[PDB]
Amino acid sequence: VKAIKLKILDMFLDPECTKQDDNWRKDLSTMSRFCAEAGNMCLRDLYNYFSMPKEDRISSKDLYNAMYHKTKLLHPELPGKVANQIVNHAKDVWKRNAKLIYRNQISMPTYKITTAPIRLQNNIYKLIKNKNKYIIDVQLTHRYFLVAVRDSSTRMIFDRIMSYTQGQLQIKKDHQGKWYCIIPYTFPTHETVVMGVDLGVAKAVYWAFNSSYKRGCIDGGEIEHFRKMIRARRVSIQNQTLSEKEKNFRDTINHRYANRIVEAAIKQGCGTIQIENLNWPYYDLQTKIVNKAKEHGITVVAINPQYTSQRCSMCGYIEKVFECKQCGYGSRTICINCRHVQVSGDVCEECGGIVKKENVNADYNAAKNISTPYIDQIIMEKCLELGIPYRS
Amino acid sequence: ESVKAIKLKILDMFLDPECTKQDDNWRKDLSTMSRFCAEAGNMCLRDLYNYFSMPKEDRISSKDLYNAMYHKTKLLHPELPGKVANQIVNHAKDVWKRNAKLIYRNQISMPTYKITTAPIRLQNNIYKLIKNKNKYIIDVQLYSKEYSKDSGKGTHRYFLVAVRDSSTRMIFDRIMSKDKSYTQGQLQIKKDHQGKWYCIIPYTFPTHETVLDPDKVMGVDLGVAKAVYWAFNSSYKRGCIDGGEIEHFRKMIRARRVSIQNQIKHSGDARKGHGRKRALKPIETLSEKEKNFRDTINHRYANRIVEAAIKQGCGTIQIENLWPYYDLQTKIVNKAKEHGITVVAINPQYTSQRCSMCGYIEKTNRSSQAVFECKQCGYGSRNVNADYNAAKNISTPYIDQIIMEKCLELGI
DNA sequence: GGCGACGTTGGGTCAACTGAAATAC
DNA sequence: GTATTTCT
RNA sequence: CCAGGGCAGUUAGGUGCCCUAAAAGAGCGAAGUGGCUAACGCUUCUCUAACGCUACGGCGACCUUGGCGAAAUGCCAUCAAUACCGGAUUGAAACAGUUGACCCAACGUCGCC
Ligand SMILES: [Zn+2]
Ligand SMILES: [Zn+2]
Ligand SMILES: [Zn+2]
Repeated sequence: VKAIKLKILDMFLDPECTKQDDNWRKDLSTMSRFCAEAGNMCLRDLYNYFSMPKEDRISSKDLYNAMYHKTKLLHPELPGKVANQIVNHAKDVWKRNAKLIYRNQISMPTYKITTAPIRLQNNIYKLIKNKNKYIIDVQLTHRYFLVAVRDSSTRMIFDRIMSYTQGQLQIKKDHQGKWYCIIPYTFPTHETVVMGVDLGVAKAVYWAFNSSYKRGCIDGGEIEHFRKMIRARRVSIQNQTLSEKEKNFRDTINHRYANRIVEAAIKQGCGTIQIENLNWPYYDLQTKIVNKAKEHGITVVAINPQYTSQRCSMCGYIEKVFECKQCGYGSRTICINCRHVQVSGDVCEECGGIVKKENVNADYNAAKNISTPYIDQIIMEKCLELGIPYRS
Repeated sequence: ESVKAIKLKILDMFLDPECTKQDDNWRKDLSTMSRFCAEAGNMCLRDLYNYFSMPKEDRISSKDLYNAMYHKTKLLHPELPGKVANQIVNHAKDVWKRNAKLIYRNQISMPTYKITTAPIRLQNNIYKLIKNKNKYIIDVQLYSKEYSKDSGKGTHRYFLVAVRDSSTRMIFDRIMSKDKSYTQGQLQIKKDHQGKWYCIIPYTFPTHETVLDPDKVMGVDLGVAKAVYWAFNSSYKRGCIDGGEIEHFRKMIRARRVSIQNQIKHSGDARKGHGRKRALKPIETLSEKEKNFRDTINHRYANRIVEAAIKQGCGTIQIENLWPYYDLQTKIVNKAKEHGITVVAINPQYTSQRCSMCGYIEKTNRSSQAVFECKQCGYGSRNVNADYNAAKNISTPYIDQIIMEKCLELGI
């Protein structure tokens, strides 16, 4: 369900990342091929068992023991934990695909090298952190493999799992031979009760969170297509109901957007709505978002839509894709893991993570500025200093 | 000998030779038949996998395996006639023999026929192309005799295909009678993403006996932005064609698909609560717009490449070894095969760097891509395009050997 | 926006096939 | 002749 | 900036007519993810809109042209469009198609910065 892919660098016999295990890629490839072959063999055994009549068949526990014995005999190099995980995963995939098998919607499920991971239980994998290096401590004595995190979110998740409950660790491969270390995790469930929303012309709404980098844009292809359809049909009628249909669509499209905004607010734990204030019935949308957010107890606050798109989110600079000249927010390239600006390059010097060019849209910047708590005070303390007048 | 296909859309299905009586639910009948064919192919592939995965000592003869697979295909779906059954088994065996080595190496997930829009395969013996008045009818045998006895409807289903093109009419009437006559092939009933059904007739036809000199060879250069440029080795004449909206159509189709897909997050209560197909129903129209625009553009480019060789008598076409470049190359090698023009594949390594006139190798020519000027001989100094230079370079026969010989002496 | 899991669809490559004799009804 | 099981 | 579709054999662009709040509404069911239930980018899913004539069976339904081409530079005539002013500009087609496999990309839900 919830898992993170971690790029691998090398394999070390010791946990200090000093002595590298030579030819570890070939050993891991042979291990994955053995895992795939054993999984295919035990899936064929499952198909043979379930294809036979139920009365003339062995018990389920006997079948699992026989599959485990066959997996151990066919590839003795596979350790017991990995073989048991292969057997369990084959049993699960057969449980999920037996109806497709016997309705012949799919052929025999098999594990290619890409989709056949070295499945390992959580009781044998330990996530340790050592300075910038991240080390997995699986027991295949116990091998320690370098893990290169490439995002700030993946670092926080990895640290939380090290100190979230780990799932069934998977080690897949790719076309180029790159091994991916995918660590599933589980979390306690706990529902929660500040954000903002910008508004353009055809971009519809955009929202950002005050404390989280979560983004979401309502790509108003629906609204644009509806407007084009109404205009074209009106032109055709003139050349040769529409107004009422357009009015009712505008009356119901705010309910869809208000529902989406309320769902996004409830998700990720947000309990306050600081939305903007007023070709389209924006007052209807404001009323709908005020009424629909009150069902969950989220207060809606209306703020002036002045100097919100022009303001920079990072530094607060005001000037007449958005890129303020003070810090170069739009044009800068930053590492995800460290958020330190670099001139160029897709690899960070401080972290070695992914460096992504900032795709800061104007709508998202306006939404994040609107999401700032106490926008009136922070805009009176800035616009008045720069001499730019605003209506209050 | 060459082979092409005649894809004819099905207007309606009938149970009479005169098409007086039609099946009121013929579309769902075709969908059921295609699903049954896909299921039979899946079970045949599963049987092949369980057979070849077992040790050879614990195996029945492969002939007995084929017989057992055919019998299980005929008994699991009694509606499938014998010809459809053996065609399905043959196609499953072909897929297995093409993927067997990688299956043994466990580098391939076991092949699975997609139930949606699955093809229905029929041997050439049963289905007969007939022409009753202006109606074009295919006497497809899609029902077994047991199903005919059980239901009361005849084994033969008359598919009223749409043959409204002059060339399509000519090929239909050429394959209708054997008397240069066309030979029928494995009929295929396959559905498009929209929901239309096609009866595809792959016909084997004799290679055209056009007198083309094999000495004259024409090279084909595939650039990055410049689509294709061709030149002749024996004649200074040449030609070229580039892509107008070559990637713009793909970009706009993908942008529209992304915009429509993102709308489900704020769509109505129906798309969000009636399955994935109900959610991708608006996307279904965009299922093959750019995929089929790939074929339309590549057909046009390959047609001009083969026509240029035919007009100038060039009996050979050179193609560099790799936008779908390989799809264009395949269309070229299949359209030229119709006209009897052999295609030779060569390595395009250092082809652009080598001068088309003197054959010398250079490294500074990589920077200048708008035009080609050879510093040593001065062929372009005394204007020659870089694409034209590469085309003329690859026009001459045995270019890989020349590149290997020249690179060893100098230029690596 | 991205880092991913699951899933699907939607673009590519790439390679082969695109029956016939015999046989029961 | 027609459809089916088989063989390549 | 005059959108998406349906028919016109396929595709792409038009085109002749029609439909559109299909970027839309609903129903059976449990093959799966979720908590025996049905929330789900839940389903072998299905229904939901579309050319003219018909004597209700069926019929018909258009264009992407021909050459010169030491070359995406264009020219000659011919067609269609222009929200440009009878001219100018723009575009001017071919059809080999199914399969499976692999790759990449995109998107839906979910977890998180
Ligand atoms: Zn700034
Ligand atoms: Zn960094
Ligand atoms: Zn030269």
